[PDB]
Amino acid sequence: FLSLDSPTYVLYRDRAEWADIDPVPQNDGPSPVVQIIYSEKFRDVYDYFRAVLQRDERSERAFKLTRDAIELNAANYTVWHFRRVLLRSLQKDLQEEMNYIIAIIEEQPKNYQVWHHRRVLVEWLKDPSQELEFIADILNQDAKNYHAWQHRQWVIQEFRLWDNELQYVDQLLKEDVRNNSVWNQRHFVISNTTGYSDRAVLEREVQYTLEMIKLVPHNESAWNYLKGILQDRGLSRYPNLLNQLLDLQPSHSSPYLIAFLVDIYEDMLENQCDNKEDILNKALELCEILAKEKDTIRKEYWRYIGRSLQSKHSRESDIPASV
Amino acid sequence: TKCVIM
Amino acid sequence: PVWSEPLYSLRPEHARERLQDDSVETVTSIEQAKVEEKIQEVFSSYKFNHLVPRLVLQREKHFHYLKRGLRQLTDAYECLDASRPWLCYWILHSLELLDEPIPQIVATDVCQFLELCQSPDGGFGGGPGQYPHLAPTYAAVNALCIIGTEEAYNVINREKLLQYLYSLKQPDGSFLMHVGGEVDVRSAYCAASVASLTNIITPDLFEGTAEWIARCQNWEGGIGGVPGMEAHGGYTFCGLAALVILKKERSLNLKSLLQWVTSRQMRFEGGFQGRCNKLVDGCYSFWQAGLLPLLHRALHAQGDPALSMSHWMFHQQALQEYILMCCQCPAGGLLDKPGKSRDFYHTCYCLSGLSIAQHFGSGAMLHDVVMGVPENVLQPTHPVYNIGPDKVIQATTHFLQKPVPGF
Ligand SMILES: CC(C)=CCC/C(C)=C/CC/C(C)=C/CONC(=O)CP(=O)(O)O
Repeated sequence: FLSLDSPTYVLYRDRAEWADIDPVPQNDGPSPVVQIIYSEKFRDVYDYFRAVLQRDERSERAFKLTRDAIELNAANYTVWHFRRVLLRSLQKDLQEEMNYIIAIIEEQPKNYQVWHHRRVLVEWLKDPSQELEFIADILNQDAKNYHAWQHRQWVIQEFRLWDNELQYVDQLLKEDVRNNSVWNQRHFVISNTTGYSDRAVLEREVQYTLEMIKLVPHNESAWNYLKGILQDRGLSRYPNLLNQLLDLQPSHSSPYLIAFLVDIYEDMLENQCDNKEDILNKALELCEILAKEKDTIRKEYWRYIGRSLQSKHSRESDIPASV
Repeated sequence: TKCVIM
Repeated sequence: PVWSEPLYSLRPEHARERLQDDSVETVTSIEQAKVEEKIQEVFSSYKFNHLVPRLVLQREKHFHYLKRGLRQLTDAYECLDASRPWLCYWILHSLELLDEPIPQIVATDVCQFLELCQSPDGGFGGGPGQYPHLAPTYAAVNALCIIGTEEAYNVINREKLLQYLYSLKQPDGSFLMHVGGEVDVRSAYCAASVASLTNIITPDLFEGTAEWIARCQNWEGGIGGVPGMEAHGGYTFCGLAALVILKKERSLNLKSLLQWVTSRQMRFEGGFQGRCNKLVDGCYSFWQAGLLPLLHRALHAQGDPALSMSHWMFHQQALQEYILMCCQCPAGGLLDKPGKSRDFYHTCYCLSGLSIAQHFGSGAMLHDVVMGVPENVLQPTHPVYNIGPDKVIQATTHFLQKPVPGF
């Protein structure tokens, strides 16, 4: 009807159709704190909203009013709630509402309320048909939108819409292999579909991850994934890895590589491997290269690791105080 | 300005 | 020596900490690059102006900014209309860190005000007449606690508060953020923070909550908002903290967690990022780094013998440097990074992060690191509630005198 940004927009106090209602001022008390000096428009709308809310007036005009309050401060959850109430009470068309919210999200995608609202709508309608494509478009603007991703996960899950996600993941990683959100998504998909125990899958993933590392050795995301998918089963459990990592050292080194190595040695020493001491030293040597040169920002962590490894894996660790 | 945590 | 640079970020070697894109450009790298180049200017500003760098925390400036904001705000703070308690907290805490006294006129007003924000059903809304919501409720409490007067304490309707918390509890252990609201790890933390402080925790209140939280820890080692989501400092903090209160830290793979958080500190920038492969940000100085003290406490409880006795597991010097050099607004207040505008949220947390970075304390052992002028030192802050440790103790004590609602 009358957009909040419309040049002909008129204050509610100057609206005839609202003459019967007495605006409710914000009760800030006698001597306010964190008092916001609201603009005219703002104060006006909420003054009126306060009223309808108080009266619990479940009217069409109230419905239209909410759109406005939202437009003013889309973070106002109370307004959102009341709007949902009205949607139910007034038996409003939910698809029409979808259109609305998708527009709103498009403009303020970094807000909690908006998403939760769309969630609820989809729930009510039990229709996810629009979701994926929609979310894609948002992600096409901010490939790291946390809210969007979360929503997407919820959707795919509640509606078992797994079929095309990995494909999507692949596309995004192509566009920006450094996108951590995508890496999380990929792990999300796989975990809930095939799982990682399926050796053919596990293998495939690792190949791919290494292949990615090779292309961009400094992309911390791939490394984190790699570690992420093998650690629980045990890094030592995969012997070829170590050797294979050592091979990249020349033309593909990074503090990430070095770090990983320590993790491997760490796990190896955990599962009592061959050459107990030889490994240990290789590890400490690294903790040092990292702490002193290759990764000083994390010096305190590195010192701790080496200290921990020393604390439980030096030839003297299992030897009694008297010997 | 907005409040990014709620 | 003479040629020796006392500032970590200015040292010539430090330049090697610049991003190596491997000649592969993606949006992630470009953005990081822009930031690094901008930060570089900041670091080199002393060199190009031909002046010896002096790291000064503009207390006076910040105080003025805070002082005023606590009373009134421009039409710009409109979208923060549903989050006023946060403002009270962000500011009060910031002052507390700066060691500025709270006039009893102020105090009482804040109280009355927050009272106006208290719902008849328990909990606090983001403004008078708004429905109660966990975030404003957490804020309201922390705020009232920083005050600590009997008046402040008596504002809180503990019975209703508890009821409220229950009305939000979910079967899977989680909590809504408010009636008809959404769910994520923040709710858990808020519910806990307030429940513990006010002494209203019942036997079943947090039934399964810990496990729910546990499920949020992901493959990265960090914690997402809800099971399956990317790890993020804010959520990670919320999770750990909540668990620390629930004394269930053990439910997590503290190792991967540790490794995750420590990797969040930007090598070149010194400050922390919220999630792997994203940009640095002042607020995380607390969100992320605040975890270290938590972890330290937890690991230590496990008799971890390798734990340092003088530092947190992150480059304290480098964090402090970042904060001081790039997150201060000349006119007062703190910020995300250079090029971004100040705001109370960042002011609150940048400071908190800073305090954390200067203050090491594990039982009897205590060791500070105060970069720049010694006047820069702040009041210590509690790693769980992010309020003066004294206020915590004061609060709990007072509330323990009360009986858990219902008995
Ligand atoms: C006690 C509370 C309310 C803690 C929450 C703290 C935080 C920091 C929550 C973050 C929520 C979030 C991830 C919102 C999504 O938008 N945020 C970003 O994208 C910021 P960045 O780029 O740094 O990740």
